[PDB]
Amino acid sequence: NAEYLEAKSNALFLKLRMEELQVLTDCYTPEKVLVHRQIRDTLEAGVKKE
Amino acid sequence: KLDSHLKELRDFMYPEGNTLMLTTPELSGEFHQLGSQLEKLNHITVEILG
Amino acid sequence: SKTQRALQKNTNPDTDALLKSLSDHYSLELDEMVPKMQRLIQQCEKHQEYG
Repeated sequence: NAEYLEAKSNALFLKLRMEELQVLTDCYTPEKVLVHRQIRDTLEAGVKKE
Repeated sequence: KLDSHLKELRDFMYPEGNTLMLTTPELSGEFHQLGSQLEKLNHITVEILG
Repeated sequence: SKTQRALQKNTNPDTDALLKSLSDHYSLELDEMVPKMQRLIQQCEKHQEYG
């Protein structure tokens, strides 16, 4: 009973972590990462000037 | 001697006097609590996947 | 002599040895199994926060 509850806990957590990482890959495509870099560099230049 | 051995073994097997103790009460509580927490984690996992 | 022969047939395990085995088993569940379950409870709670 202890081993079964441990295995079920671990399987539920790994399923949750897998779906999070799949959303992150769907979010951050190479084209968007390039745009996010341009936005970052424009913001950092603004923060430094101010 | 027979009366003493019977009494000592009975008191160990029936600590509340009326129920045969098969599982350690502390462990039985932890099984119920882990069961409940795992049912909550399963609900959160199903909701996010939905 | 009938009673002593009946005691000798029933004596594997001896009552003191059985009480000791029962006490050792009770201690093993408290020291190893209970704190394993409590760690699994705390891990489940962290996994609910990670949700």
